[PDB]
Amino acid sequence: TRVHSYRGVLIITDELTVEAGSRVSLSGYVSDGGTSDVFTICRLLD
Amino acid sequence: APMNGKSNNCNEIVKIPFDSSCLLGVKLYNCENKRVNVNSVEAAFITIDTAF
Repeated sequence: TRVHSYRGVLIITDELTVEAGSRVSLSGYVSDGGTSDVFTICRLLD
Repeated sequence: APMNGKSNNCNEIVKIPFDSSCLLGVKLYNCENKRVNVNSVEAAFITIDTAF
């Protein structure tokens, strides 16, 4: 009788996954003119 | 407040009760005929004649 044993290595298996997300943000409004240069009263003529 | 210049007839007289506290509402119409936002303008001055 021997009963003699052996020894191995520590083998482990795992599944890893990292995830993320996305969101789009928008801000708009109906045009009521716009930032202009030389905002002055005018007198058009044809 | 048309920016292009407005029947001419005779302009009406705005009547504020003496005392009390009125809030003058000026609406900026862009110079075709459209409301415009209060943009560009960084200073606005009321200059009631020879008063203040």
